[PDB]
Amino acid sequence: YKPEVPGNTVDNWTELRASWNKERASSLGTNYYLNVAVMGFAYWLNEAYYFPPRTLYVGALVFFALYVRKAYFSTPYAFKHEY
Amino acid sequence: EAKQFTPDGKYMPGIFSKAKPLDRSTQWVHKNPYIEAWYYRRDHFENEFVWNYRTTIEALWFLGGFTAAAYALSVFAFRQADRRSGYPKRQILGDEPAMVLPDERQFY
Amino acid sequence: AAAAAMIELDLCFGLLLLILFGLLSLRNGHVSLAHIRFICQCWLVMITPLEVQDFALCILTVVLLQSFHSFEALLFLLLAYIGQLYMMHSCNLVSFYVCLEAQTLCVVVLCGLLARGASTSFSVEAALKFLLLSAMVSGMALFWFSAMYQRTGSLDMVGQETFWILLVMLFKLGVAPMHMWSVDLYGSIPKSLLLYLSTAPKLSLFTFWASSWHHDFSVGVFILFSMFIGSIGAYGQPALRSLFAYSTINEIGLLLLAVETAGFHTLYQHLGIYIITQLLLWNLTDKRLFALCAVSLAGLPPFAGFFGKAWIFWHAMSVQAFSLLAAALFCTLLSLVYYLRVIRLFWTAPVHTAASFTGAPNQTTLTSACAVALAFAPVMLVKPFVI
Amino acid sequence: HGPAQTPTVFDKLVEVTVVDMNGIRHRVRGLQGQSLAQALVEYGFPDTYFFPNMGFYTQHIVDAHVFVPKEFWGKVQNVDPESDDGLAVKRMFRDIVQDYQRDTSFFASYITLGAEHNGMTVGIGPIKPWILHSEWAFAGVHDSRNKQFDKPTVEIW
Amino acid sequence: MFISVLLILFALCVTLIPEAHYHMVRVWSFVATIIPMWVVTWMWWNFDASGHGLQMLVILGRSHLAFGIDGVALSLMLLTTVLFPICMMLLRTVAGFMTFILLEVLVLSALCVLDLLGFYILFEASLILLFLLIGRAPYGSLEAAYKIVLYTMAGSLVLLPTLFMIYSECGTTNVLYMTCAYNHQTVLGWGLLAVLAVKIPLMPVHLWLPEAHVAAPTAGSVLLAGVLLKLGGIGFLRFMLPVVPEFCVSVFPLVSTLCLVSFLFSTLSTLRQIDLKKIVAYSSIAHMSMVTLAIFSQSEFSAYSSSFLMIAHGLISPALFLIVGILYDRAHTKFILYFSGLGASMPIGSTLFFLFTLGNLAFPLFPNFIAEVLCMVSIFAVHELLAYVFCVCQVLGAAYGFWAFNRVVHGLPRGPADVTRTEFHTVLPLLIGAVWLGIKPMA
Amino acid sequence: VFSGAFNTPSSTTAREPYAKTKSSEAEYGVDTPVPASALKAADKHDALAYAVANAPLIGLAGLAAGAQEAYMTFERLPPTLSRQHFKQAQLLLGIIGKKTAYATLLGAVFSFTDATVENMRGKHDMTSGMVAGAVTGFLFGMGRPMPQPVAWPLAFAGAAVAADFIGELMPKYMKDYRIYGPVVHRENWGDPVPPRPPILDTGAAVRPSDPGQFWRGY
Ligand SMILES: CCCCCCCCCCCCCCCCCC(=O)O[C@@H](COC(=O)CCCCCCCCCCCCCCC)COP(=O)(O)OCC[N+](C)(C)C
Repeated sequence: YKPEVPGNTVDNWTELRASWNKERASSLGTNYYLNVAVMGFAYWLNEAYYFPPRTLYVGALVFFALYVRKAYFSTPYAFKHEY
Repeated sequence: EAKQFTPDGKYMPGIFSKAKPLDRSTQWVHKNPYIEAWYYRRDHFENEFVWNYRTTIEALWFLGGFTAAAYALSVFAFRQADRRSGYPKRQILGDEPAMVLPDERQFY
Repeated sequence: AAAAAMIELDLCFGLLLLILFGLLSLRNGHVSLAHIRFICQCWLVMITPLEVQDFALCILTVVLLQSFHSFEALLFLLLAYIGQLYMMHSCNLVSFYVCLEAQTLCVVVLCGLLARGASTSFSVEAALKFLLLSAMVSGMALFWFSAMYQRTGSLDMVGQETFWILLVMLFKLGVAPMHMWSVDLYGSIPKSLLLYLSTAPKLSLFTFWASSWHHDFSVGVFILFSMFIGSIGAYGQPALRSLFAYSTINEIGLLLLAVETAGFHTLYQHLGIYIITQLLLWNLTDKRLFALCAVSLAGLPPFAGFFGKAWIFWHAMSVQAFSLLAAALFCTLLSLVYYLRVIRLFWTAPVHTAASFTGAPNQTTLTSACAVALAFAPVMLVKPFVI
Repeated sequence: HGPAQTPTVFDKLVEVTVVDMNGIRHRVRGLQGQSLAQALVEYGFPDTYFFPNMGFYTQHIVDAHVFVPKEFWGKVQNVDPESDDGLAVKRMFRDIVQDYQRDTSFFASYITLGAEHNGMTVGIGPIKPWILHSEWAFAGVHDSRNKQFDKPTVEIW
Repeated sequence: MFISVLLILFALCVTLIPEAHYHMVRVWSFVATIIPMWVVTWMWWNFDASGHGLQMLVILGRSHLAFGIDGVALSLMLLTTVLFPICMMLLRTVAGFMTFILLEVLVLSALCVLDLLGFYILFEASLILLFLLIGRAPYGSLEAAYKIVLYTMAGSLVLLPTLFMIYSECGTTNVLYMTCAYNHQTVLGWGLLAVLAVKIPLMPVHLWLPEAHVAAPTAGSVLLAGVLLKLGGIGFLRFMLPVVPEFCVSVFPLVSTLCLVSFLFSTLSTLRQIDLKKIVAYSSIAHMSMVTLAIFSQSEFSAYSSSFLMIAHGLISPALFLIVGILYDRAHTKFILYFSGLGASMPIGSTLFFLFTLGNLAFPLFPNFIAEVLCMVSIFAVHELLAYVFCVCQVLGAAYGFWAFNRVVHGLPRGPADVTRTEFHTVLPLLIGAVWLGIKPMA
Repeated sequence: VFSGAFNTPSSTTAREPYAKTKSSEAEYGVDTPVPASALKAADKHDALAYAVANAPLIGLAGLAAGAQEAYMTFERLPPTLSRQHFKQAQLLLGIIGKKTAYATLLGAVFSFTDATVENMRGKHDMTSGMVAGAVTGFLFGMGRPMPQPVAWPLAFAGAAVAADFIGELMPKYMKDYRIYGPVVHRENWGDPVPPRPPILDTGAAVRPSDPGQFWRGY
């Protein structure tokens, strides 16, 4: 016995193709912007190490809850001709 | 009507022989497709869990309910044992500083 | 009197003679240069002082030179070793800057030079990105050194400007979220430079940190970023080069936890075990030993990686760094899954190892078989040894 | 069992017409149960046409970008887009094909040759430059006479 | 110690035998596990029962790894040395022989260690061996292997900083000085509870066992059920109760409710199982819950009764796994719907199945009866209701046991033929041990 | 030591509390001072001032996530959209500002609910953190399908509980922990007394909770 793949093959393969019909950007922009963000604004966290631990833990959970994943990322703005 | 042994012992494999040799797989079961499907489904039944009304209600009243009943019974038994042994109130986890561990040099 | 500086004059004279010998050997059309490599190793031994860390770097670079074959690559590695050695003795930001920049230029040129086949343009691309990202970090170092020099009037490394110099040092170790230059380098550059990049500069920079650095700040958020990003990235990336890049980010997060809680003895023990594992990893031809690297990078108990992780955990628990320790334990639980993926790939598979045809028959079985005996080092690791 | 026909290779033969990227039509013979990427490799196509299947535990499988007509769309095997195999196909579409993608774009290892493929015409699609490691990459230009079939091993490391 | 080095080096010589000599490979690997059984029997001969609690001590300098013998460790070591040659009779490759030889070295050294860091090093060095044993490529299950390895790693990683906390607190991980120093018992108690509540299957960290104990081969199932669960019990008896006793009193309502709900819910789940190996696999959780509550009662002779239940389980449940393994080996299924009338077709196998069914349900003339009576004496002496919960739920164990036996043994005769000489001699030492320990266990 | 009859450490206890152990010849702590912003941020007597002191840090997390999402959206913009600089600026600043405001709102709600339950109950314990987590997570989980309006209060309350246990209760319980010198309540064992606690140059996330644990600095 083997389980059946759910769905239709044409519809599943169109789902697999979606949002990838675009040339991928080079990674130099992401890396340069990350380095600029760290070298310019990471000193804002110097006093944060002394803040109460409930605040630090809730802030860490908030950063995890609002994080957007870089892999498999897509925007509807990539395929529209006006804002 | 196979011959897998010589007259003086000496097992023969019968790889090229016409007659079907009796071996380890001789009594393997003929699989019923629906039985195999049902056992496969029961093997992967965690894909069928859903937070509907009945699941939530039964997980509250039976699982959480009997877990709370067993915790209450355990605390009841602990307190009654400490009272019937001559002890004062004793410190369980989260119960303020009190007596734990009676002294053997003491008469209670 | 210059009589206390004969080792420096010996360094310069040896370079002057080695260039001329390499020129004379190439005028004969010699297609191999093992004599040049032996003279380079002799020069490495002759310029190194009598400290533990200096000789650890020296013996490491002598072993590394057996994977390099051209004259120019050997020259670039020697001039990168000069920066790596003299950074450990740097007591200012002048010498710090020059040693770091010499190392960066040597690495960039070697990444350009040694690529071959269809992967040539990918290696050149990743070298260009690394050079551009390195230039602005070097500018940040110079700018904040100028700020410190104006404020204090001297060359002391004190005050608020040391926070940016610390960020420069964290960039050079590939600490997340400034980690993506190393991730780019791992995907395209050949295995010998990847072996060089994961061992020697980390030793040099951590020895400078142990010897002459104090800051009034913390590195805890970069510990969290490195450990979580490295573990999740290595869990999610199917290419093996990216797996090992992200697992390296996780390991540098553990080394930063050892730095942050003081106690550099656990740092040095874990770094040494990691360097020996790296020497095994990038010189493997039999794929069954890839599983030994997996069980000794997952921290599994009888092998030496367990001991290297476990003194870091012990000293962190000693000074009560509870939250960073809990994050480290969670990421250690995550790391086991992809090291098991490694074991599934290369241990539970049929064995095929191709023979050599043009001589040099399995040329680094000595080093790989010697480094696999990290199952016998744990008897010495349990004692008070590294302190 | 009686006087029925002896099994021949011609009973299991599948013929596919393949148009390469220069427009040259090719006759490709395969066997039932063999994937399409394997038949393309054994025909003698160059190694620049092929790339690793980018899943976990399957990078030793070579794969190619093929254009499949609408009649044979339903004979490509089904992949769940939520599973890990779906994320493998998504990674391949994201990184290898990019803006060469069409509505007929598939991958050749997901086509298992049977009698329903007999007479099907496919075309080889273009791909972007990629790298797996130093010993397996593609610079972007299909200028090489080296066949994929002549490689003794497919190396993940 | 010198003997142990010689036994290890003799065992490791199986790899150097050329594979074309099949008879020699079989005989060498079987003798390599026979010899430690003789040595542990001799250690039982050498033991002075009116002497000190710790005998035959050896300590290896400043490397941790200190060893000693008490009664619980000695009984468990005897059981392991019995169980390993039976595992050798159920394997066919040198890879299997070497995995079980390395497992025997690690189990035997872990059972008698007196150092907490030594216990940590010796026990979970078996993790990768268990992963490869359970997730073997054609007939195993990688999901089960991932589950058992990840649960064990999670518990061990909780323990490791607390181990190092007491080590920095007093200066040693030796249990004789850890029990005599002042330590922060709540933290270390939580770490030790975290490892040993995964090793002993205690709810909620118990889901690895139904997958792993079924996906394993028959030898792996014999080892995992009869031996490796009891390392949690000997962890309780050797390390946690002597070193953190204040915690062990304060956690008693929580450990008590965990044991009660594990017993009841695992017994209720066993009734709906449709796989014979899954039926045998669930039943072990309730027995270990009774073991854990008897250990934690600390009331009359709690170490004695709990060790005796560990031995009775370690004798009876591997035999049930052996009978299920015979059925699977010669019928290629473990499914109840494919088996009926096994009394007419395997009379000897069905008789052995019935006797071990009665033993698993703690009927008299089996060591489980004496074990459960003494465990309930230890539980009763704290309170009568904690004993009543286990007493009134005896119908629920007998329901699944007799339902499984009656479904597979009676009815229309279909299924494989009766046992061979080899299968009978795999079963036979467990039966002799059960008859002795259930009729005249002591003198 | 080990018998089947009983467990002797389960009934061999001290009859009196102990005196404080002398660990070093100098018994004064050395540490760097805390900045005044964090000293003010610890005060809970004014619930509004507590929320005002704590919420900008929790808003920094949303700022970081929003800046990430804004750059990842900017990179995918086609040239016909990217060259319109006012529209591009308002789109990216909208993404960043929405994330920052949502994080600041969740942080202010958590801090105000925490200090309100603190002042209402008259004591400091773990109940205020659990209630504040339940309120904040219910605010996050509103309007979503249904595992989520229960799952998110549980996650935020669990973050509060982990914060209490790891950052507050365990350091308080182990204030008398010593790694050096005499073993605490075992001074008869004879371990020597050093002249001072050990000097460690630790980072700002690892600071001594007691004056006798170690001396921090250089
Ligand atoms: C915590 C006490 C240990 C008890 C554990 C339970 C043992 C299970 C079986 C009960 C048998 C009782 C045997 C009593 C006499 C034997 C010698 C003896 O005294 O026992 C030893 C230890 O006993 C053993 O090791 C018993 C071995 C039992 C294991 C049997 C199972 C293995 C056999 C498997 C089947 C083999 C069949 C092979 C034939 C084909 C020490 O225990 P204590 O008397 O409590 O020690 C005294 C304490 N102190 C020194 C401090 C004064």
